[PDB]
Amino acid sequence: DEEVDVTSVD
Amino acid sequence: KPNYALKFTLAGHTKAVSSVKFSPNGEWLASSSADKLIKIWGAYDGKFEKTISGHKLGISDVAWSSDSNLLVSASDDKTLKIWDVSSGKCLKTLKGHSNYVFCCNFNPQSNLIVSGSFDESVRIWDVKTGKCLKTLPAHSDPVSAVHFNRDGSLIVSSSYDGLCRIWDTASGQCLKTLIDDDNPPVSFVKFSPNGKYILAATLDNTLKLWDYSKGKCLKTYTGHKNEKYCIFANFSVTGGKWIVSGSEDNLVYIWNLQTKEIVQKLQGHTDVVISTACHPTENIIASAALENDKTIKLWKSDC
Amino acid sequence: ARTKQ
Repeated sequence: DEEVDVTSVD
Repeated sequence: KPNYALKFTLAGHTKAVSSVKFSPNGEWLASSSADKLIKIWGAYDGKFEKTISGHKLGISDVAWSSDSNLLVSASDDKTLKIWDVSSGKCLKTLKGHSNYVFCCNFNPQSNLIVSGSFDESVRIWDVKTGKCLKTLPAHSDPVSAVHFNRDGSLIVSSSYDGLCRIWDTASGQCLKTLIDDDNPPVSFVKFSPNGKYILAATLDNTLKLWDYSKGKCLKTYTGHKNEKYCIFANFSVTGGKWIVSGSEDNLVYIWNLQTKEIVQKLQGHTDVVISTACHPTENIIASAALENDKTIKLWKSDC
Repeated sequence: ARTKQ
């Protein structure tokens, strides 16, 4: 359900 | 979709393989076995490198330092050992747990090591001295995994007791307990590369992605078989973004991180696929199996 | 061990 960034540290 | 395809099979261990991990520089693969042994392999060619002896009983886990120079391993011999990789020296032997050591890991700084054991506890050790710094009374059943986050500030732990707990490394204080609806034994746990999330394997054939702050389960990944063994899992992020994980039906499963559907199923092994690992920079996956198979496989992808 | 059960 909706995107999820597991790489970016912001 | 990824296109992972078999490039190498690595024979060597004479008993079930327990865990593989890519060195941080992406030169080596490290493996541990029920055969009391660790073996090093070239990450790209599968060319065997060396063997590392010392534990008195089998090994359940191994883990690289940040500079790819040292290794730590967790053995049924109630201990952990630290190893200079190129010399093959046993630098320290960490005594402390009162039963099998099952999992282990370096903090990014790599001055620390965290471990987990059947004695239901989590210990934090000093690399330089082999001394047990803290002893968290973490769980009420054996501990299946332990992992630092991006900056070593947090440790995550899991257990057959149903729980995933987050700990403050400095104080040893439990900052969070993760409760689902049913709480099946928790067989693996790991942070996302950025630390914001948590990936957790559970003996009901389910994997879940948790947001660590809000403490809520976001994604769910299924389709595989996992009811008996503690199978490693991964975030693949070198190419597209996937979830990789061994399986008790002898296959390597791959999920689309977002939509959560199986985007590939690798075939090859002949017994439970107990461990997987994703190369630091290249789209390479390493896999390993139990007593009846005992080989390690490397698959590569363009995506 | 992790490989027994």
